[PDB]
Amino acid sequence: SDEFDALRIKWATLLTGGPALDPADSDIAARTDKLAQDANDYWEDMDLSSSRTYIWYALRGNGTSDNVNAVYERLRTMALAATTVGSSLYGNADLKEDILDALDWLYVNSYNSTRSRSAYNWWHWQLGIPMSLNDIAVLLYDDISAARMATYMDTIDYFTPSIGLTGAARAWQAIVVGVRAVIVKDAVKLAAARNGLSGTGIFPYATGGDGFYADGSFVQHTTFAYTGGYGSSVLETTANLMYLLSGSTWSVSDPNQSNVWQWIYEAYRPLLYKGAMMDMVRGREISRSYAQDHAVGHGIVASIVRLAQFAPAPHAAAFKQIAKRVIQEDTFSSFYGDVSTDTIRLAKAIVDDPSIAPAAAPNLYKQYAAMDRAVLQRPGFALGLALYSTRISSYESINSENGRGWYTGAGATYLYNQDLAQYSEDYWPTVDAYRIPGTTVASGTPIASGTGTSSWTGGVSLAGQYGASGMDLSYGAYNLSARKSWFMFDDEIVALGSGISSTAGIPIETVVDNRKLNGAGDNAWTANGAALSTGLGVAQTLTGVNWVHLAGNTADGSDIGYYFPGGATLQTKREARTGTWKQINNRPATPSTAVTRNYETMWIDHGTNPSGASYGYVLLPNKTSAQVGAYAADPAIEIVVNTSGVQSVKEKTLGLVGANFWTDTTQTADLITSNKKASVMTREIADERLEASVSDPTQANNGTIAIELARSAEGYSADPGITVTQLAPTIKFTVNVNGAKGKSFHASFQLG
Repeated sequence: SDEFDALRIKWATLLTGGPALDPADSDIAARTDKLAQDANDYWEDMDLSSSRTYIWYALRGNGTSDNVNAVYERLRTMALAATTVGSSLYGNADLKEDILDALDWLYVNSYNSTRSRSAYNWWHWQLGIPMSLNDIAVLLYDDISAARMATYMDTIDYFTPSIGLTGAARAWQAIVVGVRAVIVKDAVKLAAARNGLSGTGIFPYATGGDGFYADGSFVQHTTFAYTGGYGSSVLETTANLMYLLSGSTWSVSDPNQSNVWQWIYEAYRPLLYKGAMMDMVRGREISRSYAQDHAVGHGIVASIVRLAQFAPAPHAAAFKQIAKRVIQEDTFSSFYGDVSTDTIRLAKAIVDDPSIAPAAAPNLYKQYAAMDRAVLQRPGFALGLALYSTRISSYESINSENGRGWYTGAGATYLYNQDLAQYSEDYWPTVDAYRIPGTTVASGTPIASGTGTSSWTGGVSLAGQYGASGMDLSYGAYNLSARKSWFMFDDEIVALGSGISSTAGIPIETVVDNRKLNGAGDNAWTANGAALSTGLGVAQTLTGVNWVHLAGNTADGSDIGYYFPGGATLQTKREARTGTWKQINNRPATPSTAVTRNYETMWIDHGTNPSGASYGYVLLPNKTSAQVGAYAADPAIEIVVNTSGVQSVKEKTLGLVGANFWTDTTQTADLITSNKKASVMTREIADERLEASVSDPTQANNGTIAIELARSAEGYSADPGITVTQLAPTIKFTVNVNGAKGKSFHASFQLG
C-alpha cells in the first residue's frame, strides 16, 4: 500500500458511498435500488455478441461523440451498481466483465489515439469520456488487468495529457489528469493536477473574462453570466479534487484556495432559493430537462457538503449549516433523490446531528456588476433580475441548445416564492419565449445572441439591504429603445419604463408577468376588487386597472399582487401551452415527449411605433387579494420621475429614494441631484441621518460623479472614493468611479 492506493480508495468511496454505506437508511437504500434497476436495464439491452457493431443499439455510431460519451456514462452507472455496498448487483462477476469487454471493444472500435483530439465534440473526447472512464477504472481497479488498464489510461493520456484551458474546462482537465495520475501513480501528473486549480478561471479572481469575480459574479465564455451552469461544474470539480488531495503529499497549498469559501457565501448563497439555483445564471443550461433549477441546486449543495468534509474552521461548520437548511427548505424535490450516494451518507450525517442548526436564510440586495445580474432576498420571496449590455450577451445558444432564450436576460424578472416548482416541471419548453416577465419587446419577435451597444447596465446597492437597477435598452435585431428601471424595497419591487420608442412597425409590449398556474389552470385572480373568470383559453383586456391579484399554486406564500400607479390597461390571457424539450434543446438525446402547462400572461401594449411611451408597476409578493387592495388605498411607493432622463421612486415608510440618471447632464429627482449617468439611492431617518450610495453602471466613467443632496448635515463618514465638499446648507460630494467596475460607494451623513 502506497499513498496512491490510499488516494484511489478515497476516490472510490466518493463514488460508491463507502463500506459503511448504511442500507437501513431509507434514502440510501432508495438510491442503491435505482442504481441496480438502471444498470439491469442497460445490461439487459446490451449486445454481448462478439460480432456486435455497438454496445447499445440506442447509442450506435462510434463517431458521434454524443453517443459515445453516453455509452461511457452508462458503463459508469453499471460499474457503480457493481461496487456500491447495498446494490442488488454488488460484486457481480459477469457484470464487471461485461463492462470491461465493452470498454475494450470501445477502445478498438471508437475511443483511441487514432482519432482526432479536436473532432466534434472535443468536450466528450477530452473531458466527458475520460471523466467516466477514470471512474470506472477506480471502481473496477482490482478486476482490471495491466493490459486493459494500459488501453484505458494510455488513451486518456493521448486526449488530455495536460491542463492548459480556463475555468470549467480547466478544472475538468485537472480532474481528468489527477484521477488518472492516481490510477497510474504518476506523482508528477498528480502534482500538475493539483497546481491546475491555481490557474485562470479557478482559484484566482477574474477582473475580466471567465472566472469568479470579487463582487460574487461568475462568467464563462467571455460574456455570459454562468454561476449556475459552468460555475456549478467548476465548483463541483474543484470541491471533488480538493477533497481528494486534502491531507496527501499533493494537498492544495495555494492560499487563493480560500477564495472558494467566498464563492459559496457570495456567488452561490444569494442565488439559491429553497433548493433552486436561479435560472438567470445557468446560461443555455435552462434548456436541459435533466437540469432544471432544483436539480441543479441539489448539485450545488452536494458540493457544499463535499467542501464541509475538509474545509478549515469555521467554514466547514458554516457549510454544514447551509446544506442542512437547503435540504429542509426544499419540499418540492427530495435532495437525496438526485445526488451521489456518498453525498446522501454525508448529508444525512449533517441533518441528523442536533448540534447543527440550519443557517439563516439570506436577506439582502446584491448587485452582481460583473455579470449584469441582481438579486433581492427576503423572508418569503426572492427576485432575480437578468440584464445584458455591451459586456454581457443577451443569451447563449450553441450546440442546438437554448434556441429560444432570446429575452431571458433582457430586463427579465424572476420571482421565487412558496411555489418551488414555478420554473421547474417543464416550464421552459412550454412558456411563451417571446413573453419573458419584465421585458419590453416587439411582439412575437426574436433578437440575436450577443452583447448590446449600451454600457448603462447595472445598479446601486444601499448597504446591501435595498437597491435599484437599470438597463438602457436598444435591441440590434430591430428598432426599439427604452429606459428600464427596478427599485427593490422591503416587499415591493417597482418597475419603471420610459422613452419607449420604435420605428420597427411592430406592436411593442412590456410583460408585467407570465406565471405557470396549477394543473387545472384555475388559480383565482382579482382586479380592482372584482374576481375574474378562471377558465383556460380566455384572452381578456383589463382597462382602467389599479391593481391585480393572482392566487398562487400553494395555499400560502405564493400569491402575487400588482399595483399600477395612475392605473393601466392590461392585455391578458390564460392558456394551456404545449411543447417539447426537443424544441429548445435539439439534441438526439433530448426527450420529444409533449408536455402541457397553464399560464396567466399579462402585458402592456404600447402600440406600433410608440414614441416616448412608458409604464410603471409594482410587484407585491405574498399579499392576499384584500392586502393588495389595502395597498392600493395608500401605496407605500411614489413615482418621483419617469422620463428618459431620470427614473426615480420613493418609499415613504422606509425613507428610501432611488434614482437612475440616464444622461451626462445635471438632473434632479427629489432630494438627489446628479451631473452624470448614475444609479443612486438614499435613505433618510428624520433628523437622524441621511444614507447614500452611488454607482457608475457604465463602468466607463474615468472621472467622477458629482452628487448634491437637498439636506443640511452636521457631519459624515464615507467610503474612500467619495470626497465631501459641503454639508451645509446642502450636501455635496463627488464619487471617484475610475475603474470601479460598477461597484457602489456609500456615505452616511449625520443630520441635526
